[PDB]
Amino acid sequence: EIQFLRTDDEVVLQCTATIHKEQQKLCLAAEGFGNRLCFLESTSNSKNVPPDLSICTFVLEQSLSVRALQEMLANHRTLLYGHAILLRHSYSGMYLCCLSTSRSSTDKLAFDVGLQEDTTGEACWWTIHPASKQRSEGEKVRVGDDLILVSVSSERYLHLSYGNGSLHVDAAFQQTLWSVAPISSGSEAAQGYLIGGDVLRLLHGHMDECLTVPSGEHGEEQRRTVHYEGGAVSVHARSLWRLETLRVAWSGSHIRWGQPFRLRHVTTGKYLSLMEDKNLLLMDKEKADVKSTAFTFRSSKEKLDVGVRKEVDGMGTSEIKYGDSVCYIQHVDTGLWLTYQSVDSIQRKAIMHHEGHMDDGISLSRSQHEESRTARVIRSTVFLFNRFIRGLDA
Amino acid sequence: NANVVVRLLIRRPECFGPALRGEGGNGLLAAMEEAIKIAEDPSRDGPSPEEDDTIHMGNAIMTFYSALIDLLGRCAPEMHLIHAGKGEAIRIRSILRSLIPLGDLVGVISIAFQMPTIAKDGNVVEPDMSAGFCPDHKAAMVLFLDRVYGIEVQDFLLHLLEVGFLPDLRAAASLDTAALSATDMALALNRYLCTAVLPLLTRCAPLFAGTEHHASLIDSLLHTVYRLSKGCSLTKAQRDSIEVCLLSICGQLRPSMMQHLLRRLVFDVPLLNEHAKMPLKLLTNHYERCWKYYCLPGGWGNFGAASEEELHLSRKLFWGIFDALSQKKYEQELFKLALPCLSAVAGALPPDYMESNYVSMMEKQSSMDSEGNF
Repeated sequence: EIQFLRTDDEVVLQCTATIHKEQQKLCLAAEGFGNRLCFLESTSNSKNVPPDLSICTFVLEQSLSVRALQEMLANHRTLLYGHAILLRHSYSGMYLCCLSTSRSSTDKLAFDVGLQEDTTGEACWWTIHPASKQRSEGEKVRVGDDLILVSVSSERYLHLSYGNGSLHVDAAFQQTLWSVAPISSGSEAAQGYLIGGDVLRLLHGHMDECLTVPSGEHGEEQRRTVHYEGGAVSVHARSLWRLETLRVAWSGSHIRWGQPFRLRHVTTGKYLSLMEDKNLLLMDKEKADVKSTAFTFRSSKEKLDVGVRKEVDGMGTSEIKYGDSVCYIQHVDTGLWLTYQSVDSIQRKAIMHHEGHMDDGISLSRSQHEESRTARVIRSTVFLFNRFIRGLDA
Repeated sequence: NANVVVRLLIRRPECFGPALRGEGGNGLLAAMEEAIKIAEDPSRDGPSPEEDDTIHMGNAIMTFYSALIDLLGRCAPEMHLIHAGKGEAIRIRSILRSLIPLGDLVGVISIAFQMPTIAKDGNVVEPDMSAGFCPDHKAAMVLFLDRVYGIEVQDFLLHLLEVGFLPDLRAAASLDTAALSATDMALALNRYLCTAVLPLLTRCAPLFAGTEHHASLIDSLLHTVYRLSKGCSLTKAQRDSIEVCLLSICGQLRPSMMQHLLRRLVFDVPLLNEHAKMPLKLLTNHYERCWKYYCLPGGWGNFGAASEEELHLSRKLFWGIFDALSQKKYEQELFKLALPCLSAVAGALPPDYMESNYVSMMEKQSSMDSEGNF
């Protein structure tokens, strides 16, 4: 039974590119604050460079027929080819649109594609059309399909522009095939359980210290080390970690024991990694690979490994529960277990020892959506303001 | 049938020509400018191993682009639907505006023509119209501009006039000589002006109210239109159109600067020729609209009062018309239509008017001139 895309689901629009005779998968991305214009994020080299799907996920608000959309403008449903759909950026909360303003990227008959705050007007609405004759108008849209999107406002296709040296996204009369990948389904999401792509705090077994980086003493290189702190750090944004799965499709699925994932520090935008000297140190996105940045959750420190279980499509089954389940972090390749060094604002350093300590369990707590939004805003604004300061100093 | 055609054309962008395909395009203005040079060059225009033997490639490209623009402008929705706010009409007009920039249309209209000229022997050497730039090309431009982009800004109207229209009317007025009137270029330019350029200015008559500071350009437009009206080769329908346009613009025009055309009026009207119908109608409606400006000492507060130079001119006009009409033989429509003119002039003229002892000295000899009037 092939499952069908439905409204209120989180999806990512990905297009395949053919730069110098190789196929690399590119996902449509946007950033809420600052640049309204959309861009592309590469997902082919996930083993070498992590993909940032938090800015690529979109939600299917409403699927309406063309005449229903016209009547509404004059004033859980399965998507059908030829319907008018509304896409909201999950992070920003703003909707995709045709900006009606062009960057003049050598295409005079083109419009830039970006995010828009308001839902009124026909700029935000898009029409989905079948790729080939296998599908037809009025048919249900399958999770695995190629789609061409036509803007209602300008009758332009969501187009991948090869003309510029850098790959762009724009509304052009040429058509580009888009494939939809389901990230998560809200209705089938069990409450209180861990889902992929959640910003969360690692509460240590004492229930009063969190895994965090040093405070913002203006030393960016000093921010890289990882340790335990207790007190207000549990309320600050410097102890927020996002669990990113190694898979693009069905990333927002219930996390099972032993499933590899990457832990990203939201404030610094850096991934937790195990250096060869057994000491944890945050790496950059460019050099964050699967070899060092892969981690798993184990129910117990018992050495019988789960072997290999193939990832299953769909939302999956909920195993790890928030606030009560006890988890032990183990590096995938080295097999080391995360523990506190206990060397003596506790500032108790955390290292990985394959034997480990006895109270190495870590509970999981959800950060609020407001807290995650604010932390991402802080990271983006720090980056922009640092660039501005460097330019002014130059 | 218009929405379907527009959608098919936008789905197949190659139908718009290499200039407007978008990818590696130069624009409509650049395409027409390059077609100019193609027409100038013999090798690129012709095969080189009139029209049936030699297709003029520059004119072919020009006509293709003009036809595309004309078709799109005709595909533009009616203005009543846009006033009603119909979404499809709004969308179609927006698509057309995105397809064709306004600046390109203004530039193509600004492209000048090559006038026919007399030769040493006295023969009018006539450029081949089928070889180069023709007035119909700009006639399509105007239709697109007034059916898609719309002409509703006073500043934009003045800009368009100055850059592209007024030079064409000046060229027509210069070609209005009897020897050069018979030239086919003169006929085509007359058709272009009387069909596309001038009715547009007729429909844009209300916008002409706020032209006080741009007195020179509107005076030039008035004088060129009057000179074109004093043309031998103009057809009956063309004469009707020019009369209607001129009387429409004069009515909305500020009373002040139109004395620069009244000065030619006082010299041309007393002739009482067949050409004098439109002039005297213009006098009738202007004086009936601006009677209180002349008689009442203050006049309209915005308009002001007479400079007494206009008072003297109107005196000369009145008495010349009266004397000519008195010595003129009885013609039915002439005395039916002159009564309102003479009566309106008399009513506008203040009864207490001091006649100026200052006679004018050394008037514009172009005005006293009658063999070409220059």
